[PDB]
Amino acid sequence: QNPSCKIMTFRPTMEEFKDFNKYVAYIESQGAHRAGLAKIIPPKEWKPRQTYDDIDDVVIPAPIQQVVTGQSGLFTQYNIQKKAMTVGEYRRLANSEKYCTPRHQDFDDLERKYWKNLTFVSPIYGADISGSLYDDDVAQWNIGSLRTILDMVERECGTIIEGVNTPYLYFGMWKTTFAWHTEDMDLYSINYLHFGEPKSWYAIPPEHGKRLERLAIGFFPGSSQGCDAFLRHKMTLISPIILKKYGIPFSRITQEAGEFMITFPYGYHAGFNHGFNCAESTNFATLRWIDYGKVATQCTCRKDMVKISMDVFVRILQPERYELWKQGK
Amino acid sequence: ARKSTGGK
Ligand SMILES: O=C(O)c1ccnc(C(=O)O)c1
Ligand code: NI
Ligand SMILES: [Zn+2]
Repeated sequence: QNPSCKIMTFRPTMEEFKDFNKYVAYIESQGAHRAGLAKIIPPKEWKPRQTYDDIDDVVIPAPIQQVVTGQSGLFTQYNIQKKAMTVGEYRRLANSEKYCTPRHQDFDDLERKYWKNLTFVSPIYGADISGSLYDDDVAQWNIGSLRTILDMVERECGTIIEGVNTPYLYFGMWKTTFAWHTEDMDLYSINYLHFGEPKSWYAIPPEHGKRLERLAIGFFPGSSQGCDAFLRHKMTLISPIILKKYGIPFSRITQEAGEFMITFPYGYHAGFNHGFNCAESTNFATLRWIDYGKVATQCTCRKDMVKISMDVFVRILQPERYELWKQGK
Repeated sequence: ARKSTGGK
């Protein structure tokens, strides 16, 4: 289907767009998952919200100052928690002189300016906010209610895993960054950019993910020694010059306001915001996910980490393999 | 446990 593993962009009509679950199966039937990442531009009619007129009042409980250290294309990003602030106050910060998007002539220029300036001013990211900007009104592709088999997890123990099982908001500013990672438990994710400046993405095909991991162990041997899933700490940045230097296949794509991105199981991704914006995201699953969840690595060195028991998925949805699966086989 | 932007 997609033997070169290009990132595909889809432009569904309303009728095609209607049923989220069915649309995921469709894009996979066209090979979208091979890239690890896909863009879906929803039909022009569809709006998740009538107006964003009052957002300035929204509280960001725990903005993070993103402090990037390193050199020659290899960095570590520490996120220091700051005091709560409103989106209004955040927006004004984003557009102040210290923080504002650099003058640039096009994307290649901006991207150069991102990688060149990463360690200087630490941007503030209004990340990981529990909430949704969708109107209650909205039936299709509603990040707060996608209805996939991921919903089984909460059914089973009453555990909500914020951001995984519930929607997160991210108010971004220039240079705010998501490090290289795959999702918790190698889940899919869906990401909608509500408004504002773009969010750029780098993605490595799932079939080359292990190559990335071997690369990263070669870059940070102390870290790999400390934890057998250290990329899951989500602090490793690696430039596209470096990926090219070590022959890691990747592509890049820029998501603009009003567009969805979907990441697929074991699709490594990373990227950065161009300027003030607002995105919404959560995780989801399909049957095809289960085998990834079964073998997903887990961080062995922190206690704060997302773990989902796969027992219910195999028992109910892979019943013929459940008995063997219980005994290591 | 919750999802997070990590970095500590
Ligand atoms: O900050 C984001 O936009 C973003 C994008 C993709 N993934 C993550 C993540 O934390 O999984 C965060
Ligand atoms: Ni992600
Ligand atoms: Zn760890």
